[PDB]
Amino acid sequence: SMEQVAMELRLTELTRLLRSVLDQLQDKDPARIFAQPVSLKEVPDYLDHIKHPMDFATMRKRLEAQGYKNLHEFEEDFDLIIDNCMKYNARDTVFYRAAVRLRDQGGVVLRQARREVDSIG
Repeated sequence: SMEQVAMELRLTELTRLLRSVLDQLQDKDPARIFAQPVSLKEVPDYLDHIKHPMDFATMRKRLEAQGYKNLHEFEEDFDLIIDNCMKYNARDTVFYRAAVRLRDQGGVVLRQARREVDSIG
């Protein structure tokens, strides 16, 4: 149907906007602390602590399969990145501090993205 195509074009355009949001968020992580999944070889107990691991590469795989239906879903995954880190790592660690900084900086980007998704439909 023509409606299914129009829907798919909106999904595609949202994917376009989310890809740019993702690139901007990731730039707020120049150390690359959040680039890849936490290694279960190197942190063998990780899943006893963290039930839903997340990282920028796993987000990007989902993104490219057009797996985010709305901004809310994408923000849920960004928030897991930050929130998982702030639970597993103590306040006085480079990891925790990197998450705080990503959260604070990411907020700006996400605030305008919500306006753009509402604005462009």
